[PDB]
Amino acid sequence: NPYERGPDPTEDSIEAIRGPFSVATERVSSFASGFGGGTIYYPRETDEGTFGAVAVAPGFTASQGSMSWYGERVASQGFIVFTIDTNTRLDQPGQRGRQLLAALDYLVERSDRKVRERLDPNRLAVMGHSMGGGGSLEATVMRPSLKASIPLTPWNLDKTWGQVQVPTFIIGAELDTIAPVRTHAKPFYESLPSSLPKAYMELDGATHFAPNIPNTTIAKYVISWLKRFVDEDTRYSQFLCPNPTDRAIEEYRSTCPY
Ligand SMILES: [Ca+2]
Ligand SMILES: [Cl-]
Repeated sequence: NPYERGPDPTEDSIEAIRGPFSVATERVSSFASGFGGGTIYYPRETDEGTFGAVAVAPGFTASQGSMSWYGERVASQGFIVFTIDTNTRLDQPGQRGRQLLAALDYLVERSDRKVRERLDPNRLAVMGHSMGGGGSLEATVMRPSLKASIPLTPWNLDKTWGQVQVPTFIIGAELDTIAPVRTHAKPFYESLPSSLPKAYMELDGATHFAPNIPNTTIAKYVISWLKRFVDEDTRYSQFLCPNPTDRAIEEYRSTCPY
């Protein structure tokens, strides 16, 4: 597998705050067409080859600051990470899905050459918090060629996602009162096809804002999910299959094995 990057993982390496790659950033102006700009995090070393990318959307009334900590933590594992702002803070999930796609198109078509020369434009993923998690879902129905989708405590009025054909990893917060897992996260998960590579992880005790705070349980499995499906890196299957059972996890569902 020529998409493999970094040394073989271990239980400890997927929990590391700082991965094997050193990280740099490129700021993207608010004036970009199709989304509210953002920050591109990328691996600095080029000697292992190019990397896939993930665009990351904030939630309703939130800004890219709520999603900042994913930038270095994930990019240092060998990914290009793009934490974006939305056109307005009040944009709905659908718009966020569109804007996630414009952010990835920007990476591919117009980003600085330091980014573009490190990029594999065919290996792309979406991730989002809350309404941005809804956006992550929306994005995959808009662009089925995406490699992965990670909706974080997602929020969406549309509860059926039977048409999704992108490997989807949904993360819920047990006590989430803004996007209750019973009417968002779990209906979304159980609606994805049983034949789709997919997963639900519910964080014990967590509230809606758990994804905005550095969380080793979130990070380790977000990284595994992106490695396994953006890189097709089966070295990371061990952490995804069978169901992880960390003390921090209230519940986990999956269609293992992939
Ligand atoms: Ca704009
Ligand atoms: Cl909450």
